[PDB]
Amino acid sequence: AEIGGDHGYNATNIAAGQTSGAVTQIGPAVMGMVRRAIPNLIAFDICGVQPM
Amino acid sequence: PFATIEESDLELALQIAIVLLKVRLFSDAASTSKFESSDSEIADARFQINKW
Repeated sequence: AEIGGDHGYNATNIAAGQTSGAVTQIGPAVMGMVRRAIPNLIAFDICGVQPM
Repeated sequence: PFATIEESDLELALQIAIVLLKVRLFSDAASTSKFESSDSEIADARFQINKW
């Protein structure tokens, strides 16, 4: 009676939407983007700061 | 049926019979008692979805 079915928990199918029953999904959602943090700077005042 | 019909092809020979009143299309409604005896094989409807 038209089971929902699900992806085989195989990343190849889950992104494409390949399902096991009916109603193949449009695609995955978007939970956001994460990016590597910017390293901080060490203050330059330790050495002489003479603008040339 | 198919006695006076000499056509070899099964499909066409069947088609000849429909016009000549030999056979009858049975697309027809069901008698009321068919869905009440608590043993009622009720036809199912299926759907599928594919993505292009």
